[PDB]
Amino acid sequence: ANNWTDILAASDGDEWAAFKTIEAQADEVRAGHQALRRAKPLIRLWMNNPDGSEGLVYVGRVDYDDTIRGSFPFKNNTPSQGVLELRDDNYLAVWLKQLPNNPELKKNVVITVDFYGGKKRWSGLLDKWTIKSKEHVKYLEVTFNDDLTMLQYLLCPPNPALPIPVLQFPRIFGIAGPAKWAISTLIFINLFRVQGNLWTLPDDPFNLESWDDILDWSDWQCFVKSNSFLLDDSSVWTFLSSRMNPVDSIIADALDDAQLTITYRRVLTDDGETAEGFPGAHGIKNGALVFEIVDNSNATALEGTFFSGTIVDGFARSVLLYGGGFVEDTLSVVSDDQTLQPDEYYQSGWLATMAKMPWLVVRDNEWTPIESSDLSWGPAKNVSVIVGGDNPAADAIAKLIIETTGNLLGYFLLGGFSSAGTIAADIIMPFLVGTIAAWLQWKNTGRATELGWVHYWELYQQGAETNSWSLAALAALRGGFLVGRSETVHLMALHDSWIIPGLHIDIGQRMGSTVNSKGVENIVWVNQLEEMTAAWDNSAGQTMPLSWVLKAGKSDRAMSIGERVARLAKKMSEALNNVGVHIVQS
Amino acid sequence: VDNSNATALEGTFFSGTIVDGFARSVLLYGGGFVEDTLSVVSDDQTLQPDEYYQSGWLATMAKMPWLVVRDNEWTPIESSDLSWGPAKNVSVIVGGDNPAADAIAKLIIETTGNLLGYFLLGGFSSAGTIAADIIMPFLVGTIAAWLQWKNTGRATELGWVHYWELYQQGAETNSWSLAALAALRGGFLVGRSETVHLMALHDSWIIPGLHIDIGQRMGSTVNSKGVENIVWVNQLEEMTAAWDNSAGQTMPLSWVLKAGKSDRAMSIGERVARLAKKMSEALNNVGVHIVQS
Amino acid sequence: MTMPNGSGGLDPGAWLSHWVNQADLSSLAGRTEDEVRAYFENLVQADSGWGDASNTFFNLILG
Repeated sequence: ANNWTDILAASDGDEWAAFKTIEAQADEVRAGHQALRRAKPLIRLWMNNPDGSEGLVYVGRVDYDDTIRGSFPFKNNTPSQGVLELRDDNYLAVWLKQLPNNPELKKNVVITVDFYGGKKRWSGLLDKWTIKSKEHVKYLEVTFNDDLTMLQYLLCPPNPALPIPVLQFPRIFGIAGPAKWAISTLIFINLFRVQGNLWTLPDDPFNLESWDDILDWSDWQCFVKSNSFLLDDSSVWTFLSSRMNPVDSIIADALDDAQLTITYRRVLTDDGETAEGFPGAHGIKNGALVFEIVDNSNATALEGTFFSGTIVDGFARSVLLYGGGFVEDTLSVVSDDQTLQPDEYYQSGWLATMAKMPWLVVRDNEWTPIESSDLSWGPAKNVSVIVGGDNPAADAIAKLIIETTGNLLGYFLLGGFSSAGTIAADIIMPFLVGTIAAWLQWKNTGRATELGWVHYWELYQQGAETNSWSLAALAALRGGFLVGRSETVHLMALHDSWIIPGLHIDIGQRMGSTVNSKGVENIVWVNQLEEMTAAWDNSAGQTMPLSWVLKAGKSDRAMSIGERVARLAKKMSEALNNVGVHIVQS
Repeated sequence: VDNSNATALEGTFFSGTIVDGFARSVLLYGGGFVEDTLSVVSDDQTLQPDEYYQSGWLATMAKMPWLVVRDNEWTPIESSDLSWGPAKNVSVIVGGDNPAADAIAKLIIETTGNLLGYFLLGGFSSAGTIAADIIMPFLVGTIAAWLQWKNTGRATELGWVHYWELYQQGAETNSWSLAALAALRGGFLVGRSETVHLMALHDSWIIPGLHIDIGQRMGSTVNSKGVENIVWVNQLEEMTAAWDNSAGQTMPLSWVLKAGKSDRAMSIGERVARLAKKMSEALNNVGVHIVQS
Repeated sequence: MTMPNGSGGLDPGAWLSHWVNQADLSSLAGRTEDEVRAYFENLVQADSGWGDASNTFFNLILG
């Protein structure tokens, strides 16, 4: 804390000298920021232990200058593919090529790309490699899948705590609780099951006093860290249901509705990194993956967050207000905003964006450090949603057999079939399957008010789990209304802007952006960051330095046709699996 | 026809080197026959086919693959894409409902008979009577409804870090109970190690269809450092004969081979088309297996 | 798929509402054949139409 008087005294009463001192300090801080922004990435390949033990084993390092090209995207709750092109004379390229036919090696490889000294990390398993010939010149194009693909291969059986081919009761597994706790708990229960179900599950997995200290978790390749059921600060709850559904498909709707983010970190204990906050966090091996559900948007918080703003008065704080039945949520602006700044904003060397106080607004004008590719807005579509089908609470097959045959036998013993005088008691239940309270229709009053006289009427929505709406009516309706809403998406390319992706702003964290277009110069579009790709090309023909491209917000409308088809195909395949497993045998 | 001859008693060639030729291996099935590994024949004494001693013969016999397509500085072919990917999922789950336990005929007749017997004994008059399976409709889809298999060979290949499991739906949705082993092997057909090689035979001496036919095993090499000696042995999967007589661009009749298949290196359009085909067939099957209300 | 209210977002009258886990995950290992069988046998014994039929058969028809 060098005061102005102290600086002036050090400069011997010369105001110009003192201000030059201050300017030099500011210049050195700016230079440090620029060096951090322009630092080269650290690409390292690791392998499984050939003897079959735990802990990833260091294979080698690829130099950024020795790459041909690279592309690594970070996406919000979505798996992404990283691409790295090498010359075939490169030693790691040779190692990868010899890997398939090397009998002394395990076939799985992990890439870790570190930006800003490991603060930002892209880690993923090898997907494949290809030997490609450009004009008789051969190069190895290596494709990795980011570490969020493990949630596709993790699936939740109806009873994750019992053997699967023996008895899986009930028909579907349903867990309800605070959103972050329930998502993390589902993931942890499936991790426990797939690691072997060796020990007994306590009531709350994340109540660390319930787990014995003698237990060894070092063989686990994946961990989940979360707070306990009582200590979880998630304002909203969630109901997750599964019948052998993949975990990511189970949790996608809840993550979207609560605006939560899945963060994965591969703890390289060879680099000195440690982990804490989950069972067995002290004995984890090198390269073990850790998952954490975070609230980077802070939209559901009590104090709210920034949903809009203008370039002349900054952001505007709004809080969610829920209407009748909590299906509908609107925004009420905080007229007298008195939220305190985070304590992190008063710490030297801090650069991140706190969820409660977003700060990053990226302005586009005649002199702009970024380029804005496209900003697209689209209104909401359907005022009402219908979700349903059959209601098992009324016409389950067990009821249809037992209760109806008992009622028929009672009617028969009273003599109803001998003469019609007797009054029956529900002997026609099998005739009304799928008709009694089989649907839920909700009209979004806020959406209708926003849309007006001419609007699309209704949409039928089938959930990820086909027979869970009766368990959670409200969750089903909110998941249905997740589909046809107002959508804004903005594409930015940060060429030499002072913004440092990962450091200044992270995935899932709200930021504002402007577009230099007449009529919306003042407006700031506030979206939670959804994608950021770091790409480079070292080719002689076209040479692109390592550059970041951001995509803030998401929109099904402006999504490309190929991506739309792929997403639809994935959802259709998952729904087909769910229906096929819900088929009743003849 | 069996052109790969992989399941034969004498085995076939699954690998090789440009300095030692091909290596003979035979399939060895583990416990339950779900998993098959390769065991090399150290003393290979398989006799040559009689067709190899006949004048004018050019074809490849299944038991004795011979054709290795070599790529080097003076290669007669043009290699385009040699891609390898490792196996993905260690374990597979295939199941749903097991009709042998909760078929609708059972749920109606047997449960009605058991309930009638319990009623006549007086179970509903007083809880003293011991029942005999009057709760079967309550446990539909829960008794022995799944088959889970962990591929130990795949786990050994992959190592400490691997994808865990995958649910697989068969072509016929109600047949795993009829053939558990076949269903498990069909499920394990999906996420396996894949190698695919693309070659263009411009003026090479190789005669597609005559020297090598579709489905027959051939070896190929790529002139890339670290893998010159290796010979990737795959059964031929595609060969296209194409020509263009246009004055602007003119190409004579040329053949392009694709040996081995891979879902990973397939184009996105072809992947979407195949997935749409499988989804349409499965939707037809589910719709036809629907039970009327 | 989020419930803005607490546990009140669930439906107590649903078919499988008794089997939705909130924080009692130690009960998952207790869903074996015997316990589920006992629970459902208790429900079937408590079934009302069959009990009324039993009353009619054993008291009215059989004296």
